[PDB]
Amino acid sequence: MAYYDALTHLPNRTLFQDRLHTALQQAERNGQWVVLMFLDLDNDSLGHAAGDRMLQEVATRLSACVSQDDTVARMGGDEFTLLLPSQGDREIALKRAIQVAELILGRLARPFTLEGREFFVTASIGVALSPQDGAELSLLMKNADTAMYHAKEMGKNNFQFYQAEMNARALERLELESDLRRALELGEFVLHYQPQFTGDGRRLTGAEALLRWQHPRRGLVPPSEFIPVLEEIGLVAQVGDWLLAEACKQLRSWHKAKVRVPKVSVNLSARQFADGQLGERIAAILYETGIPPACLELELTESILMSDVAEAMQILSGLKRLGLAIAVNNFGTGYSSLNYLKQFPIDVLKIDRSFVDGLPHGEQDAQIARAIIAMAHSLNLMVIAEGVESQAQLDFLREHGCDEVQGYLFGRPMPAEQFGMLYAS
Repeated sequence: MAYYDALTHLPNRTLFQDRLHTALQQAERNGQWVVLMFLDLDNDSLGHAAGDRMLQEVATRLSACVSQDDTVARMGGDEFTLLLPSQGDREIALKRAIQVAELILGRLARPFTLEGREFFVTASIGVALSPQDGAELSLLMKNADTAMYHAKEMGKNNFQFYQAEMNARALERLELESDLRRALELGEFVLHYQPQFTGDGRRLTGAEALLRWQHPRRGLVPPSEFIPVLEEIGLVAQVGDWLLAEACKQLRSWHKAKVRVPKVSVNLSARQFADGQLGERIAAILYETGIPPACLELELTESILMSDVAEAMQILSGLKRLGLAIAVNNFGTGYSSLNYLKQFPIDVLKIDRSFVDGLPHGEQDAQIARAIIAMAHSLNLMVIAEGVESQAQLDFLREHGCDEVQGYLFGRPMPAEQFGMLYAS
């Protein structure tokens, strides 16, 4: 009438089925996703302590690999199973499965000492995802077992998803994460510049710096592809640091040659905003280049400000103490969330394109914008809109008081030289 495994203190086929079924019904109601993992480890001879003892160690390792709502179990022999339930969507479930899989492989890569000597262990994993690889327990298990057998016949110390989609995906992510790793050391990062104009569109008020990746096989990569991954792994600080140096050194270069760009706007991410050396670095750059901090505008999202308000207060304070302007961006609206930015030392409000896309044919968008502009004005903030495509948008914005503007109606982002030439005087 057993419920768990004696040897490993891990649940057993009966309970992992009850919890899998349970999590599947749960995922069926709450419309969520479920990660099922099958693990095979690869007693003789002379091995019956190792089988007893190795299995235990592997179970200890497996437990320390996945989250508590998650479940590690054993289904006889060398074979273990994992359950990662309550996943929001296919994306985060895929990612979670990846992380769990390759940590397990790295854990099990660790030596085992049993009968006084070291021994290594191979493990092959197959991963199936509900409700896609099966809305049902037995089907999902058949398919996870299948994926494990493919992973197995393919080699040792590897994992494979049931769907080829996920494998190709994972591989691509690995390639991206590796090439990204080389890029900065190599020097494959270049800065493009989209210019900012007055609400009317006459005089130039600045230049937004945009990070670009000049990959010699992929040419220039789409930021939407590499920027997330870049920030997802701890690389976004050194790069962001090079960036800053380059942008300041450009403004200074620009001003001293053929171009008057009164300021440059650089956007920051979660990590490099919370990077404790941001001030020591920015002050050092501002020092070396020789440009007034007012000519450097830093840009943030609300998601970044409101993730940790208490921290944001201190970083933003320490940054304003330099003399530079703070810009804030994107999501709402959601108006006294304007109230919420009142509590900060901000100088600039920046309207995301998702608001301008409805201008001025979408009346709600037209009026929502108009609200944003007025209330941002009330807090003495500068308002600039992004994604100005048509004259119909530009006209509206200028006729309603949007101080600055930027977008594609004025052209595409470009290198610094061509920038300095396209707005030389």
